[PDB]
Amino acid sequence: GSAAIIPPWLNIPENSRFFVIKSSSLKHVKRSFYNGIWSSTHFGNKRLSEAYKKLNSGAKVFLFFSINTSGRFCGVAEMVSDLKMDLDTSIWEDEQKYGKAFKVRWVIVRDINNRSLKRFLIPSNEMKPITHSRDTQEIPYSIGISIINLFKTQDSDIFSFLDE
Repeated sequence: GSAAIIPPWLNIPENSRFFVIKSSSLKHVKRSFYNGIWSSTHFGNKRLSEAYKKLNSGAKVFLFFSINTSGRFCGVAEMVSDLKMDLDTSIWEDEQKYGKAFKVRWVIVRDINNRSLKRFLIPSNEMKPITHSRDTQEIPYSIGISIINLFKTQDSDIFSFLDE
């Protein structure tokens, strides 16, 4: 039936960090999924890279992928490398808009309806809902964990961008 991906185990330890990713296209999300990379802007990449660098022990960086205007929140990926000089950034339309790529692994692939994400208010984006976040907006650990738990729910209506 469903093509959605929800792993049986996912542990996210203390000092892990959560950011929103806003993509211009469903195209680029899919390509991220099949190639296992992502590129933000030079400035977004700098924010993400500085966070990744300072990780200690088994702390992780997770990315909530969202598509602008549709507001589709379509899955979660872990950042699993820093910025690389030699990954294939040619998969991006208008490549020079974005910087160096870094590796990602898509841990969860399924949609969450905007309706049920409006509840989450983000203290450092003037307390707006998470659906108003711009690209690389940081999300406090505790809120991020609660959003992962919604993503992990084996809902009977579950849909993904792999269904299609």
